[PDB]
Amino acid sequence: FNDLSQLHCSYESFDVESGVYSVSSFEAKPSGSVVEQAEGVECDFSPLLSGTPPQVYNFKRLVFTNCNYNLTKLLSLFSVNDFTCSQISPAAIASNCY
Amino acid sequence: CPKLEFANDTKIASQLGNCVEYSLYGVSGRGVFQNCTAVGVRQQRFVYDAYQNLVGYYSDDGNYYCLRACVSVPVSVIYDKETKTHATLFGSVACEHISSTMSQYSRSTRSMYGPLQTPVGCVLGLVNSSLFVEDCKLPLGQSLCALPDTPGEMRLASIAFNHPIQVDQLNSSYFKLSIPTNFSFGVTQEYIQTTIQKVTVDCKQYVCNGFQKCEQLLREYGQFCS
Amino acid sequence: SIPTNFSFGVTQEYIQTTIQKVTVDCKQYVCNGFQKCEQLLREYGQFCSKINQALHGANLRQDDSVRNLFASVKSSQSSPIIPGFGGDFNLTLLEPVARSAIEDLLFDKVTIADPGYMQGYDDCMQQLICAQYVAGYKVLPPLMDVNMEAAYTSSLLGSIAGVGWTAGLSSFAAIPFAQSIFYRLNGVGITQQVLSENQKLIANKFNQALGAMQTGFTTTNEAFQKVQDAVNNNAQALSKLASELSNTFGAISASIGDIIQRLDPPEQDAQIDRLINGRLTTLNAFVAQQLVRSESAALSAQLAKDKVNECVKAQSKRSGFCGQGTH
Amino acid sequence: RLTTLNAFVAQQLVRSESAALSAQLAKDKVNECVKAQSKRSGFCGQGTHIVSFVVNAPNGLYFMHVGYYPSNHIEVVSAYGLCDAANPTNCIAPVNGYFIKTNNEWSYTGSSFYAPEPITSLNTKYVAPQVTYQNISTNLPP
Amino acid sequence: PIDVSKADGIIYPQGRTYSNITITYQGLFPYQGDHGDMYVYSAGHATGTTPQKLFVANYSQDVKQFANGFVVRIGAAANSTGTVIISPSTSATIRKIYPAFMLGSSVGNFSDGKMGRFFNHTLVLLPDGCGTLLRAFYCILEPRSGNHCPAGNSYTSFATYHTPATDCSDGNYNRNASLNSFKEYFNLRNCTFMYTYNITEDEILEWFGITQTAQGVHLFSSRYVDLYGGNMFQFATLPVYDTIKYYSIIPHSIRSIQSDRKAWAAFYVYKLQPLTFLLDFSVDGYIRRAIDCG
Ligand SMILES: *[C@@H]1O[C@H](CO[C@@H]2O[C@@H](C)[C@@H](O)[C@@H](O)[C@@H]2O)[C@@H](O[C@@H]2O[C@H](CO)[C@@H](O)[C@H](O)[C@H]2NC(C)=O)[C@H](O)[C@H]1NC(C)=O
Ligand SMILES: *[C@@H]1O[C@H](CO)[C@@H](O[C@@H]2O[C@H](CO)[C@@H](O)[C@H](O)[C@H]2NC(C)=O)[C@H](O)[C@H]1NC(C)=O
Ligand SMILES: *[C@@H]1O[C@H](CO)[C@@H](O[C@@H]2O[C@H](CO)[C@@H](O)[C@H](O)[C@H]2NC(C)=O)[C@H](O)[C@H]1NC(C)=O
Ligand SMILES: *[C@@H]1O[C@H](CO)[C@@H](O[C@@H]2O[C@H](CO)[C@@H](O)[C@H](O)[C@H]2NC(C)=O)[C@H](O)[C@H]1NC(C)=O
Ligand SMILES: *[C@@H]1O[C@H](CO)[C@@H](O)[C@H](O)[C@H]1NC(C)=O
Ligand SMILES: *[C@@H]1O[C@H](CO)[C@@H](O)[C@H](O)[C@H]1NC(C)=O
Ligand SMILES: *[C@@H]1O[C@H](CO)[C@@H](O)[C@H](O)[C@H]1NC(C)=O
Ligand SMILES: *[C@@H]1O[C@H](CO)[C@@H](O)[C@H](O)[C@H]1NC(C)=O
Ligand SMILES: *[C@@H]1O[C@H](CO)[C@@H](O)[C@H](O)[C@H]1NC(C)=O
Ligand SMILES: *[C@@H]1O[C@H](CO)[C@@H](O)[C@H](O)[C@H]1NC(C)=O
Ligand SMILES: *[C@@H]1O[C@H](CO)[C@@H](O)[C@H](O)[C@H]1NC(C)=O
Ligand SMILES: *[C@@H]1O[C@H](CO)[C@@H](O)[C@H](O)[C@H]1NC(C)=O
Repeated sequence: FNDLSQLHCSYESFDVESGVYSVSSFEAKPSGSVVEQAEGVECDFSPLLSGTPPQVYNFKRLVFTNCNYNLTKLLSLFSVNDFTCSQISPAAIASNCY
Repeated sequence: CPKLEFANDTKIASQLGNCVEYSLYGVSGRGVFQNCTAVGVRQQRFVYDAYQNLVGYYSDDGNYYCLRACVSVPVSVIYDKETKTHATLFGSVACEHISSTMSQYSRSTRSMYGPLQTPVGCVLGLVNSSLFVEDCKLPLGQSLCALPDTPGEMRLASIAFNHPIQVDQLNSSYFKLSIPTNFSFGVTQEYIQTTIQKVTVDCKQYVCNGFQKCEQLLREYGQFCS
Repeated sequence: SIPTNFSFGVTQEYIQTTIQKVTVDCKQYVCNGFQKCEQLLREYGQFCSKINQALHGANLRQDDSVRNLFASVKSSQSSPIIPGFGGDFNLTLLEPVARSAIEDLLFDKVTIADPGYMQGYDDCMQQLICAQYVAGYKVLPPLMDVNMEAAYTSSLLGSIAGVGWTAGLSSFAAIPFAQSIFYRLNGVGITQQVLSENQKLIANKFNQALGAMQTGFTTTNEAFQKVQDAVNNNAQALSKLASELSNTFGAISASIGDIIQRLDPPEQDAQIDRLINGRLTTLNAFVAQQLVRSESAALSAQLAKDKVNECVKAQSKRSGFCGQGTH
Repeated sequence: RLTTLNAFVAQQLVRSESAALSAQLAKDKVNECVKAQSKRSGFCGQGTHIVSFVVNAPNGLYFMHVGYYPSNHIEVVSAYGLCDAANPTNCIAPVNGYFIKTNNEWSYTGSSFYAPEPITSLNTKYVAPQVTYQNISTNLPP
Repeated sequence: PIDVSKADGIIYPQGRTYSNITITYQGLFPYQGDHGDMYVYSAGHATGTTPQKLFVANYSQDVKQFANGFVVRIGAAANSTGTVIISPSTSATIRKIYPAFMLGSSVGNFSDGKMGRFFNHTLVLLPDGCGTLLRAFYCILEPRSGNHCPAGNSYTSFATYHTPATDCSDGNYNRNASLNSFKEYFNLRNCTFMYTYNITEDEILEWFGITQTAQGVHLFSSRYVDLYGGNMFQFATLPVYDTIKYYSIIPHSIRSIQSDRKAWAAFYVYKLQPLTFLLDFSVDGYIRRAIDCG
């Protein structure tokens, strides 16, 4: 409820001792958000969607650095039977940057 | 990165000197930007200290901005028993912060200025006065003290210095001496913890409580009880 | 065997009378203000209360020790300090002109950072000591202001010339410093004839001995090294809490927000539990170290009170208790 | 449970070492300023220590020290000792006190009480003459 | 030998620079004081103004494991007077040269049984236009069956020839005639790419480093950033498909005339293995002081 409530539950008693007591500090609210660094062309997923997909022992690798990727452009056309993500959340790939 | 509508209020120069939640294209946090001189290399665009904390960022306009911290203000409380009197303190900060930008649960005061500037910071709930106390029991810090009323808010006093009885020095053959004329017998009570209470513990009884399967699972450890 | 020539030697000693008073905000340090973090922290509960109680007890013990020793060194009666104190005996290094010259020289030559007691929030706002706010703890202000500590030393400097003349603390006999030195030199086993005929050379020797250590404040002084070691000990103790926040203790990240942003709740629960366990173990180790250092500080404060009560207000005859050779 | 017991054992060892050190301190105090009157300034009694009493306490040892406490100080004129004007070689000095100028002349007083009383031979010692002493030629002390 | 205290051949942190701090970094690094794999290039035979038969070393038959990448110091002997390799009695100005690199994962014998054949896709680094261009390709190579050709008769070794009478003129560059000289011996099939890089010609010593990760083959240099200094800095991320196991150096000869035989510099090779270095990042963040742990 207030400071003194936290002070009382810090001792598990309704009677405390007179004294200066350190208590949990407070945080200043953010004033806004900034998102700004160098950007370029969107990431290209065309050769992934074109041609015969190769075998599992001959998997084709695509690297992406300094580009813009939107999962709504390619995962929407993906008839995803199974979606798993290990040591990462499935929704992290849609928003987080690397 | 994903595509995002970049509004005009996203540049660093728009929000200089303000605690903002920065997302530098994958580098997330909250902090304060500031203007500094060019330090480091331009190509890497990210600098860290010895403790892996981001220090600065080279903006796309060619300006270097130090990203330091969204620094908070500590709070302490002075409370007295048998007189329901309490006040709050913000440590080592000028009296600038008011009740607007809040976090945690809540806070409360009494009926109504309210701040007070002290060498320890900014104080809410105290009235200042030119009082001197040699036997302060609520030592606030530096040399400030709170005096509960015996019932308004506590008076703010300075912890005074008991000046010893001054005696003059004569630069001649004579001397000015100080001598007591009256005396008392004072009792001083002292305690010495000469020995703690002798206690022992039964290892298998305490840890096992007399169960057979417990005992079998305890016997692999063995000499720990010994 | 008898000596024929003599010198005044300065021996510099340091006593760590109290460590720096520090406290930590448990939920702020371990949790950094995240809601799911707070919910995963509330099951532990009284651990924050336990460490807060231990740190507050240690701080109150150090505060009581400081108050007790300052009541012990509180002289009953002192003398004013004027320019030209001690006459021919040059002691103006100890003259307060606020602090004194020797104290200001000692504070200047030791690497000391002011912990932002006026505008430390502004120090982190506009322009290593900035980390004591962002990392989620604080350093308590000392019980005395600098200004008052000083008086206390001014009173002690005014009273040393007077108390050390006759046994018994009841009276005060604040003789000028030169005759106090003459009486002490008579008392340590030197005849009054050589004191009566050779005041100038012993005055020059005392002045040279006092002036020698003014430029000696360097690595070669053992007490200066001990002061630097104590300051570095405090710096390392605070640098722990400022440093192993970045330690992960097996987690894949050192940020709670990045963990809850990147991980599924079954696995972010385990990651946050590992982070909480590591931070709490580190905090308990720091609490134990603080208790050990506080007990050592209390014992050293008792030793300092004994030394200032024996061989400061009086001339102790103990062989090298606080001064090598005849003190 | 074993980790808790090991922590308790470590705490017990620390407290036992502290108890041994405090017991040595108590033995020192009861050997110095209980069976005798210690002249150490505030070793076990604030002010001039007079006497001490030792009783038991449910965990330790309780001391009560009766000590001297001054009050109502006064400022007087004092010297270092009396010498003869005709015989500057002979000089006397106060023993456990001071030479105080008090009228109805010079007088002696104690080191802890303002007690003027006429100067005699049972409270002074002979000493070599110096320049700073206070010679006298109208009322020679005995 | 490389002096780590003199800050030679240290790989910079890849994306997180620092300033004015001493920090311990764990990564891929060389040992202090390695003699390395110093190699030298020489000009071919010439009588008057007739460019005669080549004059190369035996490095075509030498192969070493790629391991964790390696660093190469370029032009450490230039801006000085040194002897000519083909003519020991002749002393000329030492000029910097840039080397040719051959990397792969299969090792085999030629038609005459000599070591040096690399099967399947092979990474080739080759300078051209008197070293102004830095062509690179991980492509398929095919031997030729002609005279003095790898699959043909009278075969001894393979090399790349340079003729600065027409290559090193003003402008010109004889349209990438070092690529012509390489294709005079080999054929290019199913080529994956063709990366070109520009470096201005000068007489300043420089550094280069090559390594591989799961992302690909990373090429580091000081020409992009630290011209007057020298440190690794990321310029190339080759998207390789397979792990590189072995590497080798292409021999190179110069078809200079005998009356104008000019001295060429010798380069060095130092292998990289994982260590933990201690680095002093200065106010500019450049590495100038570094010490080892082993
Ligand atoms: C709070 O503390 C003191 C309180 O002293 C007051 O002095 C009068 C002005 C009056 O308001 C009484 O109620 C109090 O006794 C104040 O500090 C004073 O600051 C002014 C301005 O610098 C200075 O002239 C005075 O000398 C200060 N007072 C003393 C005793 O030194 C002030 O009201 C508050 N402190 C600050 C820092 O604002
Ligand atoms: C006592 O010693 C101090 C220290 O040597 C003297 O202070 C110096 O005075 C000179 C002359 O004014 C200055 O040039 C120095 O800078 C002073 N040194 C310091 C450390 O302050 C002082 O003058 C001496 N006093 C007497 C009476 O001899
Ligand atoms: C006490 O009387 C004596 C003799 O008349 C004088 O003091 C002497 O003065 C000389 C000069 O420096 C010293 O060398 C002697 O040691 C002094 N003797 C004593 C006993 O003090 C002077 O008249 C008086 N001295 C005082 C008042 O200090
Ligand atoms: C970089 O770090 C060095 C090392 O601390 C700083 O240089 C020191 O500055 C203090 C300040 O007076 C001097 O007392 C030391 O002698 C200096 N040491 C050295 C080795 O130069 C330097 O200021 C820092 N620079 C920046 C830009 O942060
Ligand atoms: C910020 O600093 C840079 C270089 O230090 C300077 O060029 C620029 O004018 C500064 N801007 C402001 C608003 O102070
Ligand atoms: C101190 O000395 C000065 C100068 O010798 C003198 O004027 C003054 O009277 C002396 N003070 C006393 C109390 O004797
Ligand atoms: C001594 O002081 C006490 C109280 O302080 C007082 O009652 C008593 O009369 C005093 N005695 C003398 C002799 O002044
Ligand atoms: C005492 O020793 C010092 C140096 O050791 C010397 O300068 C001085 O002359 C000596 N004095 C006597 C009286 O021998
Ligand atoms: C006698 O001595 C007392 C005590 O100092 C003093 O108050 C008084 O004035 C003196 N009398 C004379 C005549 O000097
Ligand atoms: C090539 O020459 C070097 C130079 O000494 C030598 O070490 C190496 O064995 C030679 N290799 C062959 C295959 O001749
Ligand atoms: C080159 O590509 C063609 C086109 O499919 C293929 O037939 C041939 O086998 C490839 N050769 C090699 C060596 O990869
Ligand atoms: C290198 O410079 C030449 C000269 O203009 C230019 O034609 C060519 O495109 C450049 N190549 C690269 C990769 O910058």
